[PDB]
This record gives sequence, C-alpha cells and structure tokens, in this order.
Amino acid sequence: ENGPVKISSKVNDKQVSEFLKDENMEKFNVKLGTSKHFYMFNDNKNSVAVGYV
Amino acid sequence: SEVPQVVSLDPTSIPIEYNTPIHDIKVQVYDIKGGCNVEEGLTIFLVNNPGKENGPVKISSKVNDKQVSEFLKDENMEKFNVKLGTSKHFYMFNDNKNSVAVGYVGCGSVADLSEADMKRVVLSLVTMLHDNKLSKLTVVFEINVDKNLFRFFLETLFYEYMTDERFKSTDKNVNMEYIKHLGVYINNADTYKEEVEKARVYYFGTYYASQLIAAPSNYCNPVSLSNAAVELAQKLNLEYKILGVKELEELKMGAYLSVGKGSMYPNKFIHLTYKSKGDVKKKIALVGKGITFDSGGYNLKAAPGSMIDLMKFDMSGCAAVLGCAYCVGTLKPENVEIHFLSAVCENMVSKNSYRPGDIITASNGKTIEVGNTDAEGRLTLADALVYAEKLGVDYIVDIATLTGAMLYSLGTSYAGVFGNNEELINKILQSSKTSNEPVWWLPIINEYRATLNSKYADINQISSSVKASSIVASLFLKEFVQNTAWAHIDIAGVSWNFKARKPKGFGVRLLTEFVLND
Amino acid sequence: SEVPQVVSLDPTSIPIEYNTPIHDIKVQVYDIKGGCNVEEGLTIFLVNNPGKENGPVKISSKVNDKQVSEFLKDENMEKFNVKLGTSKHFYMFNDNKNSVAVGYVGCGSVADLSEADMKRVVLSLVTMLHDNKLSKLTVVFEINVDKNLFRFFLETLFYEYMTDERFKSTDKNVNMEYIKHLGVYINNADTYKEEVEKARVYYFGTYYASQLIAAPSNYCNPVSLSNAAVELAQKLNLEYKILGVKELEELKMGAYLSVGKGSMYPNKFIHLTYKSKGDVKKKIALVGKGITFDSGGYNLKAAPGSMIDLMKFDMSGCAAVLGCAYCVGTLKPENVEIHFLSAVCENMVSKNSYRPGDIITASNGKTIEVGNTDAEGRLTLADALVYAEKLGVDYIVDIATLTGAMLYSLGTSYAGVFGNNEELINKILQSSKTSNEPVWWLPIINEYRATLNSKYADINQISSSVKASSIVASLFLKEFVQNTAWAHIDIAGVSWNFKARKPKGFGVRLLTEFVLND
Amino acid sequence: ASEVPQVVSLDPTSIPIEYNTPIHDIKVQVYDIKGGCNVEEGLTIFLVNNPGKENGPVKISSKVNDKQVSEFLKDENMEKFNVKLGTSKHFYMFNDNKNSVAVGYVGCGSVADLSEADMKRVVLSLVTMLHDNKLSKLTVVFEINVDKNLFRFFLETLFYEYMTDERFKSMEYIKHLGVYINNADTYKEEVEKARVYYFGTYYASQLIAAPSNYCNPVSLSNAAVELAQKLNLEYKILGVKELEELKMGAYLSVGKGSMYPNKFIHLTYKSKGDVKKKIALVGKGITFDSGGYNLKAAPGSMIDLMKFDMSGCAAVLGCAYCVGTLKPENVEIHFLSAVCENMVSKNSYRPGDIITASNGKTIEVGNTDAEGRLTLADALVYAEKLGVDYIVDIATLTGAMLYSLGTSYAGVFGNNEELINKILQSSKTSNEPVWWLPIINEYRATLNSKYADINQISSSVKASSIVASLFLKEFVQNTAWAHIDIAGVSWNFKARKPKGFGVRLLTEFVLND
Ligand SMILES: CC(C)(C)C(=O)N[C@@H](C(=O)NO)c1ccc(-c2ccc(CO)cc2)cc1
Ligand SMILES: CC(C)(C)C(=O)N[C@@H](C(=O)NO)c1ccc(-c2ccc(CO)cc2)cc1
Ligand SMILES: CC(C)(C)C(=O)N[C@@H](C(=O)NO)c1ccc(-c2ccc(CO)cc2)cc1
Ligand SMILES: [Zn+2]
Ligand SMILES: [Zn+2]
Ligand SMILES: [Zn+2]
Ligand SMILES: [Zn+2]
Ligand SMILES: [Zn+2]
Ligand SMILES: [Zn+2]
Repeated sequence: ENGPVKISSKVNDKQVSEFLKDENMEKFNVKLGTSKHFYMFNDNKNSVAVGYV
Repeated sequence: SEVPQVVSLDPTSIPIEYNTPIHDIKVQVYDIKGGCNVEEGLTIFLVNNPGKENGPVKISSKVNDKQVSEFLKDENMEKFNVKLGTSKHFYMFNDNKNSVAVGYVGCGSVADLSEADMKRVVLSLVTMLHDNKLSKLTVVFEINVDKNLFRFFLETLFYEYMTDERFKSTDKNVNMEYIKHLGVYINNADTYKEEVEKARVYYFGTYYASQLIAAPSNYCNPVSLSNAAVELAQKLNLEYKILGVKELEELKMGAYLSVGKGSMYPNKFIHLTYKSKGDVKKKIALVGKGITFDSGGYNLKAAPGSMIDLMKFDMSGCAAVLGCAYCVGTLKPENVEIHFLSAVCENMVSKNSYRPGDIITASNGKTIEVGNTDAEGRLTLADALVYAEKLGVDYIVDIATLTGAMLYSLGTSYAGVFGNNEELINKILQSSKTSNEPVWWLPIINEYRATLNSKYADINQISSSVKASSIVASLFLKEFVQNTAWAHIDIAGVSWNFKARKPKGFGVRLLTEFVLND
Repeated sequence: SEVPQVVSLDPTSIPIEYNTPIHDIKVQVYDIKGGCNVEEGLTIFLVNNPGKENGPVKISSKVNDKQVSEFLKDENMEKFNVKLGTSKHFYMFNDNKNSVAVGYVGCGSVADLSEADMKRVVLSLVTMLHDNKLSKLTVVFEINVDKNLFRFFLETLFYEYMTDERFKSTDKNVNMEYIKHLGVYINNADTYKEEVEKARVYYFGTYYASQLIAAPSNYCNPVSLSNAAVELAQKLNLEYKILGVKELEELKMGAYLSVGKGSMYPNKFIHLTYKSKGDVKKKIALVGKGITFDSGGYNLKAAPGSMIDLMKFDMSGCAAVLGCAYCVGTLKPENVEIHFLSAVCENMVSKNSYRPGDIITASNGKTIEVGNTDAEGRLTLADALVYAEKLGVDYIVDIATLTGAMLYSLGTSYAGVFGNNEELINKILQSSKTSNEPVWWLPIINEYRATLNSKYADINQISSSVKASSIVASLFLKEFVQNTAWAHIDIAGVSWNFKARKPKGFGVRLLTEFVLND
Repeated sequence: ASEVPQVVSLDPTSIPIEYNTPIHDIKVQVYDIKGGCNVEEGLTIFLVNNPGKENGPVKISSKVNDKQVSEFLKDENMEKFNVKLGTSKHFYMFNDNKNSVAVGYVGCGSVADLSEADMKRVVLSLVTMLHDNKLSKLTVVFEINVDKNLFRFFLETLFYEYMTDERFKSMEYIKHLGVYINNADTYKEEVEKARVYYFGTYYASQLIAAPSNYCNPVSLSNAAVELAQKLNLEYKILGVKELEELKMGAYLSVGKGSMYPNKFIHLTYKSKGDVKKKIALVGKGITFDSGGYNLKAAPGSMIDLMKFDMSGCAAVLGCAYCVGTLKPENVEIHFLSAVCENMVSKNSYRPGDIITASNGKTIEVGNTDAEGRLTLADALVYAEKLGVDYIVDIATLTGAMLYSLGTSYAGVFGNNEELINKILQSSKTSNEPVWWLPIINEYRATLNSKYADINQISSSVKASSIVASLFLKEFVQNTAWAHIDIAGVSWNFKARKPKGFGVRLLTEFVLND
C-alpha cells in the first residue's frame, strides 16, 4: 500500500535508463494519482521529460 | 489540575509535539556573490520576470559546476515561464558525475510579492518536497525580499511542510521523510542570517497554537488546556498562576463562571507572566478567548451553516496568546512585562447550564441580561478584561473567534481590529504589516450602543435589532475597560483554513511582533 | 442489571407479552377435496378470477351442506366482484337449521399474489374479525399459493390480528374477543400442515420485536433491554452474556462507549449464542443496532422532518436480532452456531456527551473523527463488527435503522442490503424471497471512500459533501470487517408502519430464513 | 420625455414631485447669543448640556429679556429636569406683554462634542414638539458648542425631519426660525447652504419612497429630464436601441423581463470657467428588485422594501440639484444611472446565462438577484469613456453591509487612495458617516469562471461586499474609482422612510475637491 515506484520496461536510452534506476525511482511512491516528471537530456543531447503516475 | 473522565478511555492530556522534524533541519545561509554549489538533494531557484506577464525563465546566479551551468543556460531555460506558482524539476549530472535534481518556482511578474503571493510560492515548493524522499533542499533567491518577507518565507515553509500525525493510528504516512538540511543562497546574506532562528521560533509558536486548536474538544478541555499552559510556562521559566473555581468565585467573575456552569470541566483561568530583566518600560496584557468547545448552550448551534463540528476552534484566541508566550519566553525581549490571560471554559447543554434570559453580575458590578447563550465569548472576555485592567498595564489586547459576521465583512483572509485608542490600533496595524498576518481596522459605532440598553439589567449581552454583530460585541467589551488603551481582534473568520482543513495559528506572529517592536 | 431511575415512577422493566391470544387459537387445516363444513363461526372464501379485471365471484369448492351450496350458486354470487380487498358477509341457515355466517374476500385478477397484495387481502380479513364476537374462523383457499406464501398468510394474519395493549390503562379492551379456532381448507392440507406451527413461531418473533420497538424509551432503555434479552435467552436455554462498561473499557470499545457517554443508562453489550448438538458447519454472527433513543446528541434532531418522536425505534435492528433469537431457539436448527449481538446504548444531550469534532478510537485501533453526533449507529456498529469478527464466524450480518436516506432510495417497503461478498448477498436475497420481507441490493461505491479521509484521524465518521449517506455509511462499516464475508441491511425506511402507527418487526423472518436455509 | 406604459388605465404615469415645500417659506434669523435672547412669540427651545454630571440638572445661562420667562427659567425651576440626551419639556405661559409663548429645552447629554448621531436625537426631539405646535415661530438657543459643519447639519436634519411626505395621502408649519449661537456671523452663510442640501436630500427621498408603480425606469428618467430642465443642465436619455448599439449587454440583460424599457440617465453640469476637474457620478437605478428568478423569497429578504433599490440613482440626482443650484466653478460633473427593473417573466434572463458587457467581457450569471453589479458594469464602462478624473458610484449593492457596518455607516471601496481620502473627508464635512473597507485581491480568484471571462458572483466566499467590489473593479481600466455601498444605510426602519443618504456626501465631494 503506497509502495515504491519500480520501472520494469527497457528504455533504449542510457541517460533515461540511469534516471529510471531502482535506487532513483524508489524515492517516489505509487499512491493513486501521485506523479512526478523531470526534464533532462537524452543520449542525443535533446531535452526530454520523463515521469510516472 | 487533572482531567475528569466519563469513561476510562477519555483522554487526560493534549498530545503536544515539542521537538518537530523542522527543529532537526540544519539551516545554512550563503551569499549568492560566491556561486551556488549543486551537490545533493533538490535545488530550487525562485525566479521572476518583471514586466513580461508569464515571461521566460532566466537563471542569473553563477553556478560552480560546468555541467549544471550548461543545463541552466538561457537557451535551455527559455521553454519555461515564470507564472506564479508554476514549478519544474530537472535531472542532470554535475562535474563529479553525480546525479543532481534542480528546478525552479515561478514568482510571477510583480517585483514585490504580497503575503498571499509568497504563500503561493511556498506551497509550490512544498509540493516538490512531498512524495519525494529528499535529504536536502537548497533555495536560491533570485527575487527581491526584505528581512521580514524572508522570515515569512521560512515560517510558511516550516509550517506548511510540517504534518500533524498526533491523532493518526493505523493511517500514518509510511513515506513521511523530512529533509535534514536547508541551504539558502541570497544576496546580502549576512543581514538575513538573524531571521533564520527567529523564523524557527515564530514557526513553532504558530504550530504550537495550531496543535492546541486542531486538538479535539475531548482532548483539549479547560483542565487539559490549562495543564499544557503550566507545562509550557515551566519549560520557558515564566511565572504562572491557574485560578480555580474557588478563586474565580471570589474574584466575583459571574459572567465567566455562568458560561461554564453546564460543563463537566471546571473553569480554569490561565495567567502567565513574562517579566523583563531591568527597568520595565511597557506593561502589556494579552487576552485570549478560551472556549474549548462552543455548542452554543441552550441557544444550540442547530441552524444550517452554524458548523457545530468546527467549534473546537473556539479557543483559537487562547492558543494565539499561548503561542505568543512561547515566542516571548524564547526570544526574551527587554523592558517589557507581558501578561498572558485566558478565561477557559466549555459552553455545553445540561441541567446546570445558564439559560437565555438569565441576569448575571460581572466582576466590575455590572449586571448583564443574557439574550443568547451562544454569545458566550464576550461574557468570558468581560471578566477577563476586568482582571486585565486590574493589573495596571499600558495596553490590553484581546483576540477571539467572537462573531461569525466576520465572514461577511472581511472574509477568511483579514481579521478585524476594534479599539478605544488610536495609537494602540496603529501599533496593531503596524505589527500586522511586519508579521504578514493581515488585519483591517473596523469602527466601534457608538450609535448602536442604545440597543444594549436592558430594561432590567445594567446592560444587554446582545442586541435584538442591530445585525452588525462584530460592532455590537465590541461595544459590549468596551464597557469592561474603564481607563486603559484597549484593542480587540476578531479572528472568527480567519482562524480556520478550510482549503487545507487545518488551523492557521493566526495571531501568534502578530502579537509577538507587537510585543517585540514596542 | 438494575435500571436507574430519576423518580420512583420511572419504569424498571419492559412489559413483554409471551402469552398471546394467538397462541390459544387451535388451527386445523383440511383438504379441499373432502368438502367444506359450514357449522360454527365465520367461513370466508378467498376467490380469484384471472383475466376478468373485476369479474364475478365463483365458489368452486364442494360444500358439504345442501342449504349453503344453494345460496352459493353462481346465479347468486354473480352480483359480487373480485376486486382486491373487497369483502362481503352472508347470513343463512344450514341443512341443520342452524345460523351460520359465510363471506368472501376478493383477491384480484392476477394469479401470483404479491406480498403487498397478500397483506391487503389479509387486512380485509382482519376487519371482519374486528367488532365481531366470533368463536371460530374458517378460511377456504380458492387461490394458488405455495408453502411460503401460505405461511406468510398465517404470519401476517396473526400479526395484524394481535393488538398491543401493554400501555393501556383506562382505555383497554372493552369488547376484545379473539377467536379460539381457525380452520383452513386447501388442496394439500398435507404439505401446508407443517407451515402452521412455523408461522406461529415466525409470528411471535416478529411480534416480540414489535413489542420491544413500540416500548417507549423510558420503558426500553439499555439496561431494561439487556435484561429482557437475558430473560429471553433463559427461556430458550441459550447461552447469554451481558458486557458492562468495565469489560467494554478493557476491550477498548471507544466508539461504542463515546455514543453512550451522555446517557444516564450504562452501555450494555448483548451476546446470545445458539449452538447445535451436532457438528457445526457454519458459524454466523447477527449484529443489531441498539439505540434505545436517538436524540441525535449535540447534533440535535431539531430540523423539520427529523421526527425525534419516532426515535424510540432506533433499536429495531436489535429487536429483529432478538426476535430471530426466539425463532432459532424455538425451531432449533442443526449444524449451526449463531451469535446474537447488539451494542446497546442511548444517544442523549448532556455535559457528559461526546461532541462534534471529537476523535475517538475503535477497538481495532482506528481513530475516528466525529463529524456528526447523530451518525451514532455506525459508531456503535463499528465496535460490534470488530467484536463479531473476533468470534471467527463465516458470515457477519448487521441490521440497522442507519440512514434516513433510505426513504429517498427504496422507500417504506424495500430494505437495502450492502456487503462485501456476493455469496452472502445472494443468500440474503434468497431468504428475503422466502420470508417475503422485501430487500434490494444497493452498491458500495468505492469512489466515495476518499470523502472519509480525515485530516487528523484515521477515518472520518461522515462525509461532508456526498449526500449518498446510505452508501457512505456502508463504506464506514466496511473499514471494521477485515477478512470476513459481511452484509449490512439498512431498515431505516421500512421499520415503522406509519399507516398503522406501529412497528413492523422487520427482519425477524428474513434473518431466520437466512439461518435455517443455509 | 417618453410614454409610461400601463397595464390598466389606473396605473400612474409620472412620479409626483413637490418642489416648493413649506420649508422653503421659513425665514431663518441668526443672532449672537452674547446679546441676550428675546422671547416674545412662538416657541423657544434651549439646547442644554451638563458636562461631567451624567444626567445632571438643567441650567439656563442665557439672559432672556422677559421677566415672566426669566422667572420660569430660574435655576430652582430648571433643576427638576435633567439633560439626558433627547429628553425635553416645553411649557406654555404668558410673557410680559400678555402674549402666549412656549418655552422649553432639549437635553444634549454630558459630552461637550455631539456626534452626528447625537445631533439627530436632539433634532428628533425638536421635531416631535413641532409636529404638535400650531405656533408661527421656533427659536433655538445654542447653549452647547457646535462647529459650522455640525450647525449646517442641524438645520438640514431639522428641515428634513420636519417635512412630511403626503404625496400619496388622500399643526401648522412655522414661518420663522430664530437661532441664537455664539459667533452668529460665521454661521449665517450655512443657512442657505443647509436649505439647498435639505431639498437635495428630500428630493432623493421622494424618488426612493415613491413605490415602484409610480417610480419606474420610464417615469424616473422623465423626472430626471424635468429636473435637468429646471436647473439648466445638459441631459441625454439613452433608449434601448442606443444601448444595443453601445453593446450594453450586462445592463440590458437585467431589464429583459420588465414591461418598462431600460433608460440610461446622463445629466451634465459644466462650469463657465476653465474646467480643471472632471467627475462622473454613477448611481444604481433598479426601480424594483424582485430578484429575478432568484426571487427574494427567503425569510428576511424583505421584498416589500425593494422599491429603494434606486437609492443610488436618487442620491446622484439629488446631488445634481445641489450642484445645479450652488453652481461650483472649474468643474464638469456627469450624473449617470443605468435604470431598469428586475422582474420575473418569460423574457427574464436566467441563472447560468452568459452575457457580454460593453467592454467585451463575458459574464456568467450565477444569481439574477445580483443585478446591481451587472448594470453598474456597463455604466462604469460608459463613465470611463467620458475621460473623467474621478468615478464614484453609489449603490444599494450587498445586503452583507448590514452585518459589517450596519445601518449607520456606509462602506467605501476603491482602487485609488487619494480618491478614498477625498470621500472620507467629504463624509466628515457632510456628516454622512462612511467607513473604508478593503478590496482583498486574494478573493479575486473566486470570480474565475470555467466558461465565461468572469463570474458575476462567488459560490463560496461570503464576503459579498468585497467580492462585488472586485467585480466592479474589472470595469475601470485606468481611472481613479470609488464605490459606496449604501444597502444598509439607505432606509430608516424606525421612521419607515428613506434617509436620502449620499446626497450631501457626494455634493461636498464635488464642492471641496
Ligand atoms: C451571537 C451570534 C451572532 C450567533 C454569534 O456571533 N455567535 C458566535 C459564537 O457562537 N460565540 O461567540 C459565532 C462565532 C463564530 C461563528 C462561525 C465562524 C466561522 C464559521 C466558518 O463557516 C462558522 C461559524 C459563528 C458564530
Ligand atoms: C447523518 C444523517 C443524515 C443525519 C443520518 O443519516 N442520520 C440517521 C441516524 O440518526 N443514525 O443513527 C437517521 C436515521 C433515520 C432517520 C429517519 C428515518 C425515517 C423517518 C420517518 O420519516 C425519519 C427519520 C433519519 C436519520
Ligand atoms: C444576493 C446577495 C449577493 C446576497 C446580495 O447581496 N443581493 C443584494 C441585491 O439584491 N443586489 O441587487 C441585496 C441588497 C440588499 C439587501 C437588503 C438590504 C436591507 C434589508 C433590510 O434589512 C434587506 C435586504 C439584500 C440583498
Ligand atoms: Zn458561541
Ligand atoms: Zn464562542
Ligand atoms: Zn442518529
Ligand atoms: Zn440512530
Ligand atoms: Zn438584487
Ligand atoms: Zn438590487
């Protein structure tokens, strides 16, 4: 109940894959409706926004 | 001094949290003219754009990190705007190949932020702190604030960040993880450092009052509330005195005692005193309304909109006075003697309750005709004001959730102040500006005094005609201050925060600024 | 166990009539094929004419009397119609030169009689019994009824025929002369013979509950009601246990104890148990709401339409459970263990009452914020459900006059059932079908659960916005059943018969059918 | 002048207006108190007080040039009466010349400085004696201390309360008024100013007291034209077609359900010299406020009082009389009122309707009984288009004023500190009390409509007087603007008549600033 976030999908981007690591995503919980998004640069130095709900 | 019970499961004390997680936060203030270090936790820039209504974000501070500085370049930041309350999070790696979290909170397009604007900025910051297990928060002030507004930022941050879990059993937040360090970068840092610990003191005084108000009436009763006042005075080395029924019967406080006749909890009059080391130059009496629960009496709160379930907050005035007593006892001002007073009782329905129509005698000899048992606050305040003036003070200031009419005059943001002395009212307004607790001056219209003319008693408690309840109530209280500068703050409309479903602790910082800046 | 009094004239026990005159009626059921004998008393034919909306009455049964059969010829009977509720009386001499009385009651044109329709014909029959000093009544079934509807005919006949005179002093019987014999002619006398004594047991269980409900709150208080429950268990050789305040405090039943704090009568928890001599295959707990009077507390029932004068019926759930205890204790089913529970108390206004806003702790550790003292049924039920689940049963079924919103959903005829288990809900609906006490399944909408999220306590007692009170209350009750099949029957709309100004005894036969037909 | 529509031939088609009142025939004489008082004819009343002695005895200090009256006013005789505020006694006797005279006093309490409310009690006691006196002259001897402004207020209140409105009805008035007061020469210039201020207030009272069948949008605008013609003011009455061309959708929506077409009153006073200040005065002109489909049916809504919902318009028109008569210089004043009637009909606007104001802003109507701010919105847009320095509106806008300031003090809101200070200063010199209330910007978000540009009302915030001020603020873009809410102070419930509140306050604002 309100456990940590764990991303299981493989992301074909090293920068995003590092962001979605378990140690990083465990700081967020899965309570219904809770969400966070971050802005970052991907492998091609392009601005991307990644998050969860 | 120990609380009667109906069943053994009835609580016998108010749970009070003294050592809050806010007190465990190490606060450091650095000057911006030396670069910002982005290492651990979350770093938030408070940015604004004067003129350009929702203009782009521009970071002006020098960042001592090549990777982070490149991320924060204007070409990168131009996709975000500075709309008041808006916030964004950034993920990046710093020079040491470490993952860092950076972001901003929009502060609008006006250079001077109001207390409402700063509250909206702080609330956006708290949203970033919630549901995120960060260890450190760093705030970089790219906006323009004086010492008072900077302190207000810290108080509001501490207050909104704090979560009250005293009454949670099986539903405590499993993910509650407060930060342990707070870093602040601001121009001219040496001048702002003295506001940090003052904000921490102001925060807890407000939070302490919030703890007393939010505590339900079965936990917070006249006995348990006065017990907490003794414990607070003992921790601060203040003089304290609790007047019981036998003493109150002998001060002939018939108006105050009549209100509590129907309660299972005996009346308790709180009298805390802070005396200064050296020559006392100002003597001040602070009076707080202390109705631990206001059922209305036989004039029961049964009409639609009377909100009887909120009436645990009817001791908000007492809580504000007690919260001010903490700040004064901690900061220890000089050349001042302050009395913290509250005639605490409970307004209940019973065979022993006082009835509508009853004629009672105040401690100054004035007979009062009770027209409405739900107008009990002015009755308890009447005897408290007579007690206060007998101390021979320079100023008497009372604060009370007195009249629901405040919602139709000033609303939920501004409290009303009445008084018999222009200079004292000016000091209160003046303190409202520096404490950022808004207050508006309302008149004591003498033409309405005739509606309090009783046919049998000396004076009526209530008017049967005039609907200006806040003014008529002020006219009643004025009859119990004979020759002393007196002011009256009605906080019935501003005490409770209905959006957040929690008390505000309103009045603590205002009363403290009044005492400290005299 | 001793009822406290204010004055010596206060009653100390509930007058209960176990000996009803209905029990002195000798019932004989004969087969329609062997002919009907018309000798003494009144003989009534229940006639129907399908298709023909109000077509003529036609007696099809063979009458073993030449004189009577000639009168009952079709040419004579064609002047009467079969409209539902209509009735006629005939005077004649039989073969045998004796005066006899014959008549009929119209049963409409539909072949399948409703439970409401059967009540309407039965009420017409009782009117013929009233104001008539008859010694015997004979009913000739010229309609099609199954065993359950035939038993329902007898139960309803016995119930409406009986008149409660426990509280009449100077305005008593005068002309009250019950019949001593009841004859029934029907195809299958044989399978309907076993329904006679079952109807008599079901009748008294319903009438016993009606006696407790109709008993005013000065007669039926928490002490006197539990005393009557002990007396009933002793007469049926059931295990019984009444938990006093000291035991309830040790069990930490804070929600239940808070409701009764303002009462002069101590709380009493009723626990009756029926176990079979064989292997127990199913364990069932039946929970009844036992508010002997619901003033509403400080949320006083003062709004228009709140009907505070009816609130002696707020223990209808407890009365139904006790009435079911009589039926189960009398018929003695096998392979079943039944617990009869009721957290009995009184909701009053006093200096000792619990207040709106109070935070109380249930026996499962959950803290509850009281938003309305008039929502006290769910507070007492919360601790009763925790107690019930601790017994380790297969089914928990509670019945309560919980929410007035039932009048706007299902009305005065159909009760609502909520639950967390489809199999239990289906069994309740099946027993509702066989007992002919109508119940309708209503949903527990989980989207409304968020409105019970308290800011300070674990859960809110009430929702402040959603007006679907029957569903919100069901959401509250669900929080106190963790891992057991549970159903909740709200009888607030169907408990009282306003046309007849008397209780219905609703739920006795439904709960008994549920236990027996498992 | 348009034609007033009727349902039946017995419906009135004009408002009866009394221009030449008996007050205008009263010759006022002011003498200095230091020369003694002559008691020869009529009724002589002394205004006496006793400082310190709470309800102390009456003591006459002035020398009266009559032996019989002097004996009557001796200390031994007057000590039997007390000076409690409002208490009065008058006696009838023969003077030295064997003429019937009436002598008496009115108690002025124990405080030296009388408030405007205190002066009202003294005047009301005086008027009670005048309504029971067939004598030809009344003489008032001021043995108390009043400044020039309060003395003028005394005369205005005396004239106003003395006058009796008998227009709807199917003692004799005095012909002379004598006043004895210290420094008579400085108070003499206030006499004719009080008479002008009196009629401006009484004229407004006649319009307010006139029932809604007599005072309708057509008949009220006709009366404004007749008044403007008598005062040589420029006038212009905008009809529905012109209002449609000006796209006054908010104002027109309120009057859709009325049988009387909307009429926009625009009077102008220009000075002969160089115009240095331009002022626009806007008055709410709802001739009857039934509430619309949000009908005033709740207990205490007082639908029978709602003929007074044009009190703001009456105050502006009453100010037009004072300005047109006194003729100030270097000023150009516009008198505006968007007059209509809020009724229930198949043609009425509905709760939830979205309408478009003349400045393009779409408004979502949440309550048809909040119609004053809708008509004021279009009137404020009209006012700012005139290019004035100050816009001051006066309106019976919010019933919440009864719970904030009550029935004595009106509330003033605004967007400009200098204008609020001028209004507060005019309230002090006119003795019509007003209190400054804040426009709390934190409440502005509650007017954010989901579909329209702005909400007409808040569904949550109960600070209705402040919320209404926030709505009005959205229709003044770049002009100093003030708003006076007189919903609580317009009607005198004890006397069952209007007060004419705002006439003297608005006139002093024009004359002094
Ligand atoms: C005599 C009279 C006019 C009934 C009165 O003023 N009563 C007092 C009182 O009960 N004791 O002073 C009172 C105090 C506060 C409120 C109040 C405040 C905010 C809210 C939030 O909706 C709801 C209610 C209502 C009433
Ligand atoms: C929370 C709220 C909305 C106050 C509530 O649901 N209250 C309960 C209650 O008191 N539970 O303990 C309640 C139960 C029954 C009736 C009721 C039933 C039939 C009739 C006959 O017309 C009249 C009244 C009213 C109220
Ligand atoms: C609808 C809302 C927002 C509550 C409102 O404020 N409505 C206005 C209005 O009708 N505006 O057009 C309003 C104006 C005056 C009174 C009023 C004044 C005095 C008296 C006598 O005591 C009785 C009633 C009531 C209401
Ligand atoms: Zn109260
Ligand atoms: Zn109170
Ligand atoms: Zn209840
Ligand atoms: Zn109940
Ligand atoms: Zn209106
Ligand atoms: Zn209006």
